[PDB]
This record gives sequence, structure tokens and C-alpha cells, in this order.
Amino acid sequence: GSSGSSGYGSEKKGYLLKKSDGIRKVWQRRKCSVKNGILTISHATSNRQPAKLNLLTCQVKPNAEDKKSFDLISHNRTYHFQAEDEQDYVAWISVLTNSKEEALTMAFSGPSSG
Repeated sequence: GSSGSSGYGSEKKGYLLKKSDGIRKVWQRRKCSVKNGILTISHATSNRQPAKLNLLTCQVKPNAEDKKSFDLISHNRTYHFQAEDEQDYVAWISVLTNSKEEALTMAFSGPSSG
């Protein structure tokens, strides 16, 4: 992961790329947002309602070599995201992951009757 001091923050607002529905594998730019450990995705084809994604349950799989790339694994679902620049990616990954942990560490690990 990110060695040294990594204090980016569990909050970031900008834009990212996401693979089309499925039929096509084209990367489209969309306004992304991360807050309270949640990732929202605005629509472009239908201005009805955005799409929130819980990072607590999702799994951020940052590319191994192909920099500026990360896959978001959701409940029985897999998404495809891509950063715009190297600086944007580095941060994004740091956040997405951070927001998740920073939220888990403060959350309960296991249930215990009273």
C-alpha cells in the first residue's frame, strides 16, 4: 500500500471514469463524490437519482501495475473505475480506502448481546 505518512482524508469531491453499462467497454467521465464512507455517482442519461455505494461493504482493488486504475467490488457485483491523472488516482485510492477504514475502526467489529 501507501508507505510513509498517508494523511489525505476520508473526503474527496471530483470526477472519475466508469466503464459503460456493459455492452461497451468505453470510459465515460462522471461526477464522483465520497463522504461518510459513501461513494455517490451522478447520472448523465437520466437525471432522476444518483447511485450511492457503501465503501464499508465494497472492496477497492487498486491496479497492480497499470497506474491510474482501480476496481470497486460491490455486493455480488463488480464495477470499473479509472482516474484522469496520476495525482488524482494516488489520492482517490488513499481516500476510498481511508474513508472505509476510518469508518470501520470507529464501527463495531462483532455483535454481543448486551
